[PDB]
Amino acid sequence: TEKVTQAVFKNFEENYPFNPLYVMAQSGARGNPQQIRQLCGMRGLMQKPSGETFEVPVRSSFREGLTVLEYFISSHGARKGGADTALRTADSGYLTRKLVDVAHE
Amino acid sequence: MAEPGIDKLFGMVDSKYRLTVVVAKRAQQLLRHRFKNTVLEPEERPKMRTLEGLYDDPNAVTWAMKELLTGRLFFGENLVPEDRLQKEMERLYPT
Amino acid sequence: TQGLPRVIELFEARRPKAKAVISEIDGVVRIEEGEDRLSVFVESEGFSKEYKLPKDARLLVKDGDYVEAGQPLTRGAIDPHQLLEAKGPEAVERYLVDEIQKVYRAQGVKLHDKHIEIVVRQMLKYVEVTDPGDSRLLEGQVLEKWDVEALNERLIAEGKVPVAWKPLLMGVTKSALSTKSWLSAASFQNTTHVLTEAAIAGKKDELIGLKENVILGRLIPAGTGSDFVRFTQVVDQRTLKAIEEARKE
Amino acid sequence: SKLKAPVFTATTQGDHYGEFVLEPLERGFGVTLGNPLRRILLSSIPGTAVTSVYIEDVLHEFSTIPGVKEDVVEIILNLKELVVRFLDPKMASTTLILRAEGPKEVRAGDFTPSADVEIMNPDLHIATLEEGGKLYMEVRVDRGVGYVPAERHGIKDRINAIPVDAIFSPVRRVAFQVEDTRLGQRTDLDKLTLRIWTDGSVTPLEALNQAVAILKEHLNYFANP
Amino acid sequence: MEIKRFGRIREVIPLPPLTEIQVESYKKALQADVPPEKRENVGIQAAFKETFPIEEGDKGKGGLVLDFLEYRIGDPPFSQDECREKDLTYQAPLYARLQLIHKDTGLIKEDEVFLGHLPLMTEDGSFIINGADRVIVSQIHRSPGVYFTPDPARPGRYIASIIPLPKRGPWIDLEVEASGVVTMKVNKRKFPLVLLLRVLGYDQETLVRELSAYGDLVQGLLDEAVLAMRPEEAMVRLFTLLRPGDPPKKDKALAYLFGLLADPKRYDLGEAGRYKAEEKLGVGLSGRTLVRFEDGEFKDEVFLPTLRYLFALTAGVPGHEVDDIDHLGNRRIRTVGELMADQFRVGLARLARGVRERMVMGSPDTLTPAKLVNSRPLEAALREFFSRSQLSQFKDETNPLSSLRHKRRISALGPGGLTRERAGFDVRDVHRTHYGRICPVETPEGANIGLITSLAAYARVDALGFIRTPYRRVKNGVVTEEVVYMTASEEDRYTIAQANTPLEGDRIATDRVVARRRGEPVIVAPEEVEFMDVSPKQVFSLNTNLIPFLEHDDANRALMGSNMQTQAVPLIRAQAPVVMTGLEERVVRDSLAALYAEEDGEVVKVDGTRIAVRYEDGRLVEHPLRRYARSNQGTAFDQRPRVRVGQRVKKGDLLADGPASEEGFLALGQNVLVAIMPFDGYNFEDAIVISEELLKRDFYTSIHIERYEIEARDTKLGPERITRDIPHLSEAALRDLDEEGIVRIGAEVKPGDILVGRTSFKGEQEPSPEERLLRSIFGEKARDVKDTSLRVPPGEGGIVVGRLRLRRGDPGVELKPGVREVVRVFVAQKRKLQVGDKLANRHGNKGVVAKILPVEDMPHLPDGTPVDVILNPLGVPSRMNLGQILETHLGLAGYFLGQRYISPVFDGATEPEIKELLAEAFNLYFGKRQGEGFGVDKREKEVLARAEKLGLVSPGKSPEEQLKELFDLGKVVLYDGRTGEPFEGPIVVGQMFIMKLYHMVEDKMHARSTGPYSLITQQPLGGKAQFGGQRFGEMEVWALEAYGAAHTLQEMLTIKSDDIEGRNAAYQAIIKGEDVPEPSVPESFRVLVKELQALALDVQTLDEKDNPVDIFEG
Amino acid sequence: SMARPVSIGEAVGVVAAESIGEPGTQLTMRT
Amino acid sequence: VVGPQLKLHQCGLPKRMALELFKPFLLKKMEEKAFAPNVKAARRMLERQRDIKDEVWDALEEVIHGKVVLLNRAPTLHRLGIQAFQPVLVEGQSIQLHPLVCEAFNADFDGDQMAVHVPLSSFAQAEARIQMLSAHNLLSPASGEPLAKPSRDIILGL
Ligand SMILES: CO[C@H]1/C=C/O[C@@]2(C)Oc3c(C)c(O)c4c(O)c(c(/C=N/N5CCN(C)CC5)c(O)c4c3C2=O)NC(=O)/C(C)=C\C=C\[C@H](C)[C@H](O)[C@@H](C)[C@@H](O)[C@@H](C)[C@H](OC(C)=O)[C@@H]1C
Repeated sequence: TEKVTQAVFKNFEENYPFNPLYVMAQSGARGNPQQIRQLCGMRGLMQKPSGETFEVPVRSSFREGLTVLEYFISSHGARKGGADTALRTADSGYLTRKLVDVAHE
Repeated sequence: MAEPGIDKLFGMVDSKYRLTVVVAKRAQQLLRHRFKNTVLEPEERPKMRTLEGLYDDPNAVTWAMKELLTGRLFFGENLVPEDRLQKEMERLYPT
Repeated sequence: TQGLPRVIELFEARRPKAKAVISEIDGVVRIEEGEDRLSVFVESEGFSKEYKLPKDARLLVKDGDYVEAGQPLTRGAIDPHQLLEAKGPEAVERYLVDEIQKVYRAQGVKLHDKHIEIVVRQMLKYVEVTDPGDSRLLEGQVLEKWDVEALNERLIAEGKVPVAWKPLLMGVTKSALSTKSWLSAASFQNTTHVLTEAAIAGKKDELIGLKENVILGRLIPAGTGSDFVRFTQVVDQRTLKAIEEARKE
Repeated sequence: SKLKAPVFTATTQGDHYGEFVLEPLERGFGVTLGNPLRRILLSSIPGTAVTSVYIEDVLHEFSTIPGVKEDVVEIILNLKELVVRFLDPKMASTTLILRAEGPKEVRAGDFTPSADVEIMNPDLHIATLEEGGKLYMEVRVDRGVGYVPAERHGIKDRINAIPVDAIFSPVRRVAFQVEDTRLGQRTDLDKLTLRIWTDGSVTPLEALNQAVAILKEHLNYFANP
Repeated sequence: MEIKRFGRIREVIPLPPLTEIQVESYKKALQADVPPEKRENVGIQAAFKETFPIEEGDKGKGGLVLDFLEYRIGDPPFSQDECREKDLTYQAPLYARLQLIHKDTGLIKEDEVFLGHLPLMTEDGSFIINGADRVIVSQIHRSPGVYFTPDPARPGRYIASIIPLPKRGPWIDLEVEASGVVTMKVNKRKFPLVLLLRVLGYDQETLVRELSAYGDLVQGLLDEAVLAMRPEEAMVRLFTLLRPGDPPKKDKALAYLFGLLADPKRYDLGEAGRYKAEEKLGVGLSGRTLVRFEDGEFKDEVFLPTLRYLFALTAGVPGHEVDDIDHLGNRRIRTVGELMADQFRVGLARLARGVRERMVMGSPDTLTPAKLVNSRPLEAALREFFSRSQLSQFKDETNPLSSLRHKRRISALGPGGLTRERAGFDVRDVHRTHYGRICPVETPEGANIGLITSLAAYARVDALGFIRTPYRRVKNGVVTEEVVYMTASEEDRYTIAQANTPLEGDRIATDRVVARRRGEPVIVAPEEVEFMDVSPKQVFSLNTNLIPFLEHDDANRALMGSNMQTQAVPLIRAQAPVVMTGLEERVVRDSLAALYAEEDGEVVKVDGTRIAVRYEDGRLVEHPLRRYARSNQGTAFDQRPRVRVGQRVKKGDLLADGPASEEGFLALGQNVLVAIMPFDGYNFEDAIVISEELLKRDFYTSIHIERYEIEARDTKLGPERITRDIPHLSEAALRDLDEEGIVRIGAEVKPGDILVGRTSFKGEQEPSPEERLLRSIFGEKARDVKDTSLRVPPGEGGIVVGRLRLRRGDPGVELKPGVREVVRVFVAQKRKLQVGDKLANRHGNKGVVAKILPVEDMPHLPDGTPVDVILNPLGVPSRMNLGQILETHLGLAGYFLGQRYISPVFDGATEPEIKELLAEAFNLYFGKRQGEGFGVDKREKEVLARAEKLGLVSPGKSPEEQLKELFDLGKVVLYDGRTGEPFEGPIVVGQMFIMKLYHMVEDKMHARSTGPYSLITQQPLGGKAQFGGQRFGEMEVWALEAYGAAHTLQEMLTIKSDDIEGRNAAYQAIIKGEDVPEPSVPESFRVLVKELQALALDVQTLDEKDNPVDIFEG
Repeated sequence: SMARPVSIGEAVGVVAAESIGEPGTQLTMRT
Repeated sequence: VVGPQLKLHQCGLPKRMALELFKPFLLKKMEEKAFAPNVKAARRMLERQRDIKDEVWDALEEVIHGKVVLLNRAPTLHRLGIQAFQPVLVEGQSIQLHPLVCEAFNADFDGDQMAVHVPLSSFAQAEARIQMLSAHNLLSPASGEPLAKPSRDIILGL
């Protein structure tokens, strides 16, 4: 996985230095290496919903679209992360509220 | 192009909030005595632009800030008593 | 534990998950029996401490190691309660800060130490009594409420006692409730009791902090509302020579 | 349609650099006017600049004349920064003679004091020579249109003379912007501010007035045969 | 426009009827049309048979039995619309026929008895409950059986869970404690297990036989020789411990319950209770946990072999293993029918209690049926459910897809099955096993994420309520025509092949075959295989399945797009998308939002309000078209005709379109030409730029209807009256109200304008003398009546579409006590786009309109056409919604090639195919150019040159071929309308489907300065002339504190809320032009002091030097 | 954050709480 | 909505909403500036269904002049969830926010709304300009680093 990435970014640098995706992600515009390499390279190894790592990697890359199973195995992780946000968000500013109380004076 | 020379203003005071407290009280006295209070009057007075043009800038706060950076004004922590600073203010056309 | 649970765990200042063992005294190391039950000894001539470890214990000291009092022995979290009473309040302070920033740092945030420093200062704000001066010897009192009753009952009106105290590790929320201010103590769940206890005793507020003042809708004691600034008056030049013409009549 | 015909202010410097504001304007005509003008401004305002230089003793675009501290390029570039205007109104081209003495600083005014030609910016650094200073010059000045560089024309006069970049366009910079002014209930009417930058020769108001005349002149051609 | 299909894999079976869960359940719980002899348990029949042989106090001794015989559902008193109009539950009278028996024998078979009213379903899938449509959403909970699980409170231990069908028995837990003791838990009471065993004749020896072996665990079962003695004496001490107060030997009374008889514990009749425990426990079982009445003793059935299995699991046999409380082999669905029948069961068990009390009272020879039956229990219990249970939703009506979605909704929360919104994490996670049963996308974002979910497309709920998926069977090599819907349980046994797998005719095509088995992906021999997937669709929900290039969409953005579509407001010029997944025909059709022919015939009457059709014989039907109605959500759903007066009909082809329907193809928004580039910060962050040309074309414009209501009551001071003679009012005011006090049809109604006039009495004192002398002398005589009308809320309004009136006593109309007459006025609006509307595509690209640009600006193609939306690219690679790009390219082809497409999920368009279409499309777009006598103008070149330097174009090739390449690549040379020049570097341009969403700036946004403050709280709320104030929350307070904002904060707490004195001083001051107030003492301080005093507690103020100061003096 | 010394009056206690607490928005809850 | 044409120190503000927001303010202004004799007759001549005179919008602007509004969005997570702006009369029904200010506010133009408050005392007004003005608050109070800094799209160009 690491070599596809570090050589998707080799390509862009050496020919296509002004590629949108590249230029954006090299400046501070948007994007980042893991994102890019999910678009152009390979999405890589996937974790099951129980910690274990699926020993068949998502070989595909959005551009060349991933597939049913490739899609499904790489969905468990999407949720035990999208819940992470929603469980952090729902607690309004619980920590800031604790903090404001000890300190305000 | 934010506020009329705002960095030069902070420099006058010991604490940020002083500038805030003064700019208030000066606008406060400025407001009451229909602008007949000015220390900058002549052609320094702040102005607007319209469908006509060049009419006095209504914002008292603005005035205090320009008035303050001519040095002319004097602010203090405790010199001059309030109970006698209120009455003596009615000297050249009051409220 | 890591992430946001850990940040709470520190502020709330609780016996953490994975209570990594710390040597009570300094001496030498003597790990023994890796099979039945596993235990690390700390020993010098004189003292000899025996710490029994879960086995699953990820200790990282090899045998015959030299060691320092209060230094971790088993890896994982330090119970900042065990630390306080075994290395100091100052020493505890520097641990907490260093450890919270650790999370924020490793996730990716940058924010000043002096921020966390301020809160940790409050987590220590309190002290318990040993041998009192004009109260009962069990009370939990604010550190600089019993500072005027320490090196002032010795600076002028000397006598009785300077009052002996011990530091206490209040956990942020618990350091919240125990405030001099009935006004703010009220907002909290049990309001009767505050108002009960407080009324029985003369209890004046003083309205030191913010919450208090807001409760009564008074003008916040900070910024434009800080005594240090709020009293500033402003006068004009022509107006100032209307005081030279009127203060000697 | 409603409303009224607009106001044209022009806060001016006095030679180079002019500001111009055609204020209240229908939603769009800020660009509908400012853009075509900008174009013409930097592109058709007839002017006059250096075109070919011969200097005695050795040629080429890259060299070093002994006794002269600068090098052929810094001379050639300095040259380009020289402004000059033509009095005799049917003049097509001229040549300029420069006689350079001993240890001295050579200004643009140390040129030949020939009339039919007033040197607009005579306090220019041109070049500096040390002791035993020999520099002879013959530079062609020419009437042209836009920016026509040395690569295209290839101005011959001698065989040791090197052609220069021709910046005949008294405007050297043009920039405009179109914000939007309130007008009663309407908050979104266009306000066009043109900003011109010229040399000595032609004033900005002149530039603009020329430019407006040009596009006005071209729109005419659109008339049924 | 013509249609181009894509991708291989043909579907062996069409999709199930979709509204199945809903419709087909109730039906079979309701057994409405089946001879009352055949009707066979579960549903209404069950609940009946469950309770009915109702013996009297002292069974079969004092006479009186009463038993069930059969039930009849009636004919509904009112029409389906009549009910909605007059706020009624669309119901039917359920009478039950029962016979009462004596000790001396009576055959009193009372001619039916009213048992209460029963609500019933639409054809649609939904209910009507007091007007208003409703959805009974189907819930999931743990399936009845025996389970185990590890002790989370006790590390390295195991509890033992016994679960019966819900509201039919309690939770029983065995749990060996860290103290030897074993303890049975139940009814939230915990007692030593032995007791219950002692009752089942288990001696202290037979325990050492069946339950020693594994460990010395029996140690804590045995040291209680305290009670291992007498069965009857055990029964008592248990009775004592469980439900206390009354300790004699008739414990058999209670103990019979959680033992024999379908009283409580019927974990199963022939269902899982046994099956499960016969497969997960120790084989061999009947019906209830322990069989009681055998010959007086209590015989064991489940309890021991559980206690056994638990014990053989703390050391235990290999193969003895903990249970997956998450596996969909232990998660069942409770369908409507099941929940209604469960509530129907509550009714009876209440009527029975009532009947039991009355038989005893009355004389046993007078009592008949009808004379014993309550008819209020059932009526109430069924009423309570449909109206008040959390599982009874309103109805997502925004568009026809929404409603559909709402039916196949699966919840985890609610009643009985009770997951609080403050629980679960793995209960949220997508389980391997959701594959094909529940969508792994299409969940809600925050807070509910994981607990609310949608049904997978081809999936279906089975007899006992587990979801089943279809899998094709493979006879080693061949791929059969036989499909099998199987359990998530009956699935972990086979080597299932993906549908991706190729097939030469009807057999496998490669030696390395992709497949899952027991979940994890495995590559397998063409022989190894045991089943196949029917279609990739199988895996996802409907809305998911609506996403063209799902392949190349990152899962996370795909969920947003999977939603939002729900939020799509139906448009005037609805239009199905230029690129589809096929599914759009059927979603419209199954929603029944659209009309369709009945039996191939001929059309005869075709106008705005009717389609009538001469069928093949069959008589003649006229079908009325619902026209400009109003959704539950204000959506405005209406039908449009799509057939010609006189033509042969398609056995059932579209007769008339729905609301989001264009020619029977789901049309949730519009397709439009888009540029993918930044503008001038106008598409910054997520904002969108609109070509006003859209508005001109009445494109994104939608109709919305609001509804207003006003009542009339009597009170101590008189009746409120819906008059038209409102006092103190111009004729200008009343200009529009009929002789009644109700607005006319088709009035333009502005904010403030009178909608319904009405007059309360109100007796605010009695007019003082002197001021009657003048009132008489000058004429204008005193009045007994107040204005209190309706009037249009600030900002609302539009054109008055419909009025409606229900007065007291009207035919079937009952309205709440002390109220007579209700008026409803409907107002309609036509909307159009606006700066602040939300637009989104199916790939999850949301964003708000920030700028409508006049046509002069806007990037335009050389031929002259400008684009319609400018979508910023920076919002692409961060999210990985790459499909949205793919979809635009084809849309460029489609634009010129003039066609529509069908690229289904994980089986649609492939790049080369799109590129070929593009190549084909360019020869036309430039075919035109060169045919109309043109080509490659100086601008295009300027670009092309620098374009090859970028590295997108082939150096060496001619400007023409250079253009083709660049085009084909989905890009093209674009011109800035503002300045005739181009943007250097080509821009990707095409047609894109986008929807306008639920939320509009129109419905958001208010401004308040001063207005109605409340007479309760004394802060601003209520808005009788203008809207109401924004709230300043605790977090905003901290911020003001964090600033130095002393006063700005103080202001927000005094002169801007309840501080009447200074609140008013403020207003007065500004009116005058004085520098606002300086509120010396804040009211809220004075109010504090006092509320305290009224409790005693001195509370006294002190200044600096420390002498009482005083804050009052008023 | 005027990159100066502090002015007396800054209610830092609260600036501390926010400062520490806002990035807790991006702090993982999964432990 | 995004407001790219405005200076760092400026604001969105739908004229209709700015009109209601400052209404009392505009009432006396309508007295002082001639036209409308009674303060009550003024309220009449704005209320009267709709259709406001050119001469009034002309005035609204003369009231607004130099005053600021507090904008405020969402979970107010630090002081910076409240900033101060000189309001600019605008076409339509959306407050338009400067693209730089988004950083702090953590607003996104995908549906977010903001709320707006008008301070009244010259104090409050001073207080707002001097201490909370968006353009006076350039660096983060957490870590002296720039909070109002070039971003996403501004960086692209550069
Ligand atoms: C008694 O019904 C209530 C139950 C409360 O009790 C309680 C504890 O049990 C609930 C159950 C059992 C749900 O299944 C549910 C739900 O599926 C849902 C939301 C919350 N949804 N929103 C998410 C974002 N948003 C901006 C607004 C709403 C819920 O809160 C609940 C919910 C509860 O809270 N929704 C979703 O996630 C999805 C996928 C779609 C929603 C679509 C529309 C909007 C709704 O279906 C409309 C038509 C109404 O049906 C609801 C409004 C009901 O309100 C009533 C009385 O009509 C409500 C469910």
